[PDB]
Amino acid sequence: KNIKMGMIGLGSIAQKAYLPILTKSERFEFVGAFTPNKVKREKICSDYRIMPFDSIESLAKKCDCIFLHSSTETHYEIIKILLNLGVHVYVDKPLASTVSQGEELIELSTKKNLNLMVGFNRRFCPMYKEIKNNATEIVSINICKHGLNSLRNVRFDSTLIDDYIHVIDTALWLANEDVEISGEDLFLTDNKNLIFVSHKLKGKNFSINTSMHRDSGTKLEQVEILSKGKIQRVKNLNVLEIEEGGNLTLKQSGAWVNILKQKGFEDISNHFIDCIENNIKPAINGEECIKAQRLLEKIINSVK
Amino acid sequence: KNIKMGMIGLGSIAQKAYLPILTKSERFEFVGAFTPNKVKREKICSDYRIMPFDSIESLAKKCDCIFLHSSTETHYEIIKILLNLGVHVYVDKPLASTVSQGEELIELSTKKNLNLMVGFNRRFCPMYKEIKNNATEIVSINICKHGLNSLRNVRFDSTLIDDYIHVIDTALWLANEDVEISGEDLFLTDNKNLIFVSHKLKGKNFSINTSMHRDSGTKLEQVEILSKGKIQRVKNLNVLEIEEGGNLTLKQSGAWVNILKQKGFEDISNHFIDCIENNIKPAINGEECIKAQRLLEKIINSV
Amino acid sequence: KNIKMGMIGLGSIAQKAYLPILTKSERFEFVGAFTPNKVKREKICSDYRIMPFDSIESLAKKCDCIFLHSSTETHYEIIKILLNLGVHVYVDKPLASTVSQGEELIELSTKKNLNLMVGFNRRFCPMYKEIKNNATEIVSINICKHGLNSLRNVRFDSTLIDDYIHVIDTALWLANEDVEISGEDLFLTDNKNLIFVSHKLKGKNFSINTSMHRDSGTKLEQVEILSKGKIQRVKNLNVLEIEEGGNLTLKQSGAWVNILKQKGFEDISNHFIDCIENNIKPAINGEECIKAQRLLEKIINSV
Amino acid sequence: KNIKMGMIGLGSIAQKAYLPILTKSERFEFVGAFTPNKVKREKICSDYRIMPFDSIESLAKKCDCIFLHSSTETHYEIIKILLNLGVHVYVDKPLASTVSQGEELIELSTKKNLNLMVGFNRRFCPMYKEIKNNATEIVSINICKHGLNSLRNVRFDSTLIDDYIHVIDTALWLANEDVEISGEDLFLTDNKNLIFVSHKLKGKNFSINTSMHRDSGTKLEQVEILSKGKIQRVKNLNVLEIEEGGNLTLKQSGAWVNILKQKGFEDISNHFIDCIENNIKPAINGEECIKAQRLLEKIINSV
Ligand SMILES: [Cl-]
Ligand SMILES: [Cl-]
Ligand SMILES: [Cl-]
Ligand SMILES: [Cl-]
Ligand SMILES: [Cl-]
Ligand SMILES: [Cl-]
Ligand SMILES: [Cl-]
Ligand SMILES: [Cl-]
Ligand SMILES: [Cl-]
Ligand SMILES: [Cl-]
Ligand SMILES: [Cl-]
Ligand SMILES: [Cl-]
Ligand SMILES: [Cl-]
Repeated sequence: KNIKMGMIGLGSIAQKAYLPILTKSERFEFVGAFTPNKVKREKICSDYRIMPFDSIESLAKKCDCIFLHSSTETHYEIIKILLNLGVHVYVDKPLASTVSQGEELIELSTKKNLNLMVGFNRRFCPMYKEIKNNATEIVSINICKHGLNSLRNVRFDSTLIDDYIHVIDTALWLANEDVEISGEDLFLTDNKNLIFVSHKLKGKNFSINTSMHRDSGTKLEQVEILSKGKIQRVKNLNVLEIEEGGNLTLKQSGAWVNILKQKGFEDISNHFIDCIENNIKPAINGEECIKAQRLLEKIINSVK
Repeated sequence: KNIKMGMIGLGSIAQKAYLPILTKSERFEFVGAFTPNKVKREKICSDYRIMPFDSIESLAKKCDCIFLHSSTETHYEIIKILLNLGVHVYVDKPLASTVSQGEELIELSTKKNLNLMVGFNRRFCPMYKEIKNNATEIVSINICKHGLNSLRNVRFDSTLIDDYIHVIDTALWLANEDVEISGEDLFLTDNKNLIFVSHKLKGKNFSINTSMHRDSGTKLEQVEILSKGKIQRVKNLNVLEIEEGGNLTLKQSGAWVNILKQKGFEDISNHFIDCIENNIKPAINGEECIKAQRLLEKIINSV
Repeated sequence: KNIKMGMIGLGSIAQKAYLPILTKSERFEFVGAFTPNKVKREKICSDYRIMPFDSIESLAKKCDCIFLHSSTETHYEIIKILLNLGVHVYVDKPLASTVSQGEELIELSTKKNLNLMVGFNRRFCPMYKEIKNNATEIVSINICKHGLNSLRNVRFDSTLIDDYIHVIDTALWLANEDVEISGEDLFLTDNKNLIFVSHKLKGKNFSINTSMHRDSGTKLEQVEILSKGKIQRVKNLNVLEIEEGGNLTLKQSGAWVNILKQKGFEDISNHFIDCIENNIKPAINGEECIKAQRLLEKIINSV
Repeated sequence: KNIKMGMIGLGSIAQKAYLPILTKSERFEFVGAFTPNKVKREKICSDYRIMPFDSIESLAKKCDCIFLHSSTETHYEIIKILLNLGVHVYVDKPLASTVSQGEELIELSTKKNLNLMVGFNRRFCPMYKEIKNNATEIVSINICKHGLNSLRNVRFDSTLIDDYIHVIDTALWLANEDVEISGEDLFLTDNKNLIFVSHKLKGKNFSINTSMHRDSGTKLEQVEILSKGKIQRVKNLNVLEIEEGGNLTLKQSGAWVNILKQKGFEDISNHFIDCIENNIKPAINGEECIKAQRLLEKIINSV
């Protein structure tokens, strides 16, 4: 086929969120894959009948684009190599360890006329798109993402950039207007691990209330939009509730809608490829790749 | 019995929230009732076999205490008459139209050694008390009270002290620590009617996010408490949800639990009577009667 | 007032399901009440400012109608006394200990030109009426009534005619067509206490599956109607669910709808009085009073 | 690897329910696939980097086992060919168009020492297994499978064998004791298409109520087990509800549990392979492959 794709990084995220969709290779040729651990590389590639490659460079030279699912700290150096070898790059969030590094990569991509897209899957979550499209005259939005036994020994800034970024990015995508921080809770363990974080993001027309508790009673995600005559909620990316006219209407995801379709991974990955096919840029480009991260760096830097 | 009770105001609130409880008069004598419309007064009194009285003063002279369910604007003048006649008073929120008037009434009640209690029923809502009792190491609380087609043709300030006051009072009762306003949204119609209001009330240990949308998709009230290892929610004062260990547990109010018991009206009314019997003040006394309203006046003054 | 009403039997059901309605005596004069236990009689009457009476007969002579809430075995001779004294009678289910005794009472009421009504409140449950009214082209109905720790040390037949009768009556009311019983499950303890009962009631156009588990994991009731393009459910008489077009829509009872209104007690009691006022027979009259009981007698006799 | 697997039939079921799991070929070599339409064959094989084969026979000769996802009417002829070529066979339900044919195929598999397994995935549904394993002293089971706009332009017997068979198979698996039909509803269109079917299956200890409405308000599947002190329900194979001690606990499938794991397809497919690896017959073999179909044939013949 026209488009040749490779994958770099065959870790748990690649295995559960990307491989299951991309290995049904309908709109591209799956040229090969690389991961540093040779044993794991050969086993995964064998399972899917994909050609294993011995390096980032050898794979990139045979591809038009790469799905990169490596650790955040390796993004900057790997993406610089890939862009210089002329391949489009899809990478999991965040783009790079710092926004400054991200800005450098963005400029390199535009110089090379290549798409550098960050995997904010929630922007492609079908039910999130539905409530966004159907909301008019919004008065408030609430977004939360809580975890069960999710309290670990990593500094809070890592957790913010790695996970809270999804909450902030979804907020900014829904706001579709400039916002300012008007409230913050940030609770840390004695050893500086994240317990709870919350913000109020104020826009001209409404505010967004974002919240993440790492030591909650369940793993939950919810977006709730309050608008004229209506409440819309999407729970765990896959149940849609609408309160209107004094009734609560509940819609489930279809019985045969796979979980990657539900969460937006299917559509975001296919969109990345489609944009290459049609010589256009995905909406997640440029400042869109780093605006949530920029806000988080400001929050992180305000911590005395 | 030892305690003689009378009721002033026999309108919708009295009929739905108080009379269904107080007319089964187990702990007091229901001496009589008054409301200005004579036909309505005699009809409601006849319905319940209660003696109708022709004035506030005539009724008060025969009672030890009065349940007052009149319009907010009439609270100040009526309560002054009642306290000066030596009767304890229970009144629906808010105490009076202004905090100043409330302060005056509180002072008068202290001078006369009488109980003046404001009807913040949510502090006696059984499920609210349950979640408050069982939460430890709280990180956040969210409280909302939304309405369907509930835009009112009155200035926003009236709607805040009449209705949002429940949200604010419940927040302060749950906080059990000082709080500061750290965020606000106040959206009004062109005629200055309330559409939406929200605040963040920040305490040292956690914050409370409050909200009220008057033009929502349903009538709903919810308190949600996020604490270490747990989420607790009470919906419409009568369904309790707990999320713990990755599962959700749902408890309904018992099949024969009456709605006034569910909402706290039964317990708050009984508590008022019990405090008279025991010669003590209810917890909703003094500054507790007006602390939520004080916060609302700061909001109103800022517009 | 034109209509004089009295109440006989002031037990737990009278206290929770009838007195809270009837003591707001809008459409009738509450003349008095009698119950065999004098101490209880006087306490309850004092609480509601009702006149206590010394006997069934002394009360009946001062009334046009009586709400009777006595034990099933006492219904027959009491009702005979009341109808012979010219009083309309509302009674809790079942009418009498046996269907042939009920048939006699019905004929006596006819001879005396009086109404004799049995308290099948579910026929007046607002949400049950709503789903009945909106269902067309029904293919199946499921009705269940389960209890938590509801095993009682009484013979199964008593539980069937005192509680399962509500399930059967609701089924027959929803069927509105002849049905034939089949597919019986009847599980009893060694001591012959009811554990579980179920039936399939087959009509020409659809069947109704009825069940009742007395040692379940919760107290619940549900009516579910499957029809063309639709599922309707009412849970615990107060939540209405509709599945149509691939969506579930849930409607709760209004925030101020009292539980007796929810369950049909309010409307059934008011219906009894209205029918007296307008000189007509209530919905539940004649064979409607005993049709469910007749089916249960056939069931009990087949064991 | 040791086990060589091929797939015959690359239609909608293969694509949604099998290929997504089997193409991650961890425990076998995916040797190739065949489907009659060459264009579709080459597209799907290209998508997954699998070798396309031009016939059933050429593929079978290179495999140890075959997953067969062809139309019911072709099962008998294809399965005879495969068993005679020495390949183990996994096929979607039902085994063949008739029980006579199925019995022949089973006997043929025994003669050739090969496994012939029918794809009753619900027996491997994790939540179904959980409730089955946790139920004791069952008093009743209800199973339904309803559809939205699911009326099919085929005779009812086809729909019973193709779809209601899941309901009946799950019932017999949960019963684990002999049952007798104690009730039946069967409603058809003028052209003899299935609208609604229901049965009561009576066992010594409890009954199972099965139903399927093809013109309902939503697509729904539910298994509910009533037992001593407990109600357990599994909805759409992926939400578990337990009612116990008067409260309802709800457990969702894990956020990263894929839908084929949820529905039992993953586990049934892996079990088929594991049994080949261990020289054992899988759970669903012999009479288990046709037990549900046998009951349906009796139902169909009784019409
Ligand atoms: Cl690796
Ligand atoms: Cl689907
Ligand atoms: Cl976008
Ligand atoms: Cl008045
Ligand atoms: Cl109760
Ligand atoms: Cl009530
Ligand atoms: Cl008594
Ligand atoms: Cl209401
Ligand atoms: Cl009727
Ligand atoms: Cl084909
Ligand atoms: Cl279980
Ligand atoms: Cl998971
Ligand atoms: Cl999936």
